[PDB]
Amino acid sequence: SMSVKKPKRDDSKDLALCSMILTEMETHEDAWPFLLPVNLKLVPGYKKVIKKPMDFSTIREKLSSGQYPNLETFALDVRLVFDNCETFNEDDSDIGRAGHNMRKYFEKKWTDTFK
Repeated sequence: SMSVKKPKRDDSKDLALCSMILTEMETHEDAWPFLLPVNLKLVPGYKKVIKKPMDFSTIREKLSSGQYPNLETFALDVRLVFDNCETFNEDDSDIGRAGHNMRKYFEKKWTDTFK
């Protein structure tokens, strides 16, 4: 509350460390469905169904231009990429499996870097 604060967690390396995580997600062999925005002209149903499209290149641009206020808003966009994937793709598909694999890979790196 006013003039009553928990001890200050060092957040000075968060930007660099989110960048490293994102680099590792970008270079994973199963990243290919997620590297670029879904083409809304060429994929029937995507525009109407997925209210907030997100992909790795859009996260990279937001990160590089100071559009993440803190590490949690960064995690929320990464998770959105996988939530969107699950909304649109069957579990038993190459893309559906890719999204599950990448979500796992992310959540471990997130826990190990920050928890």
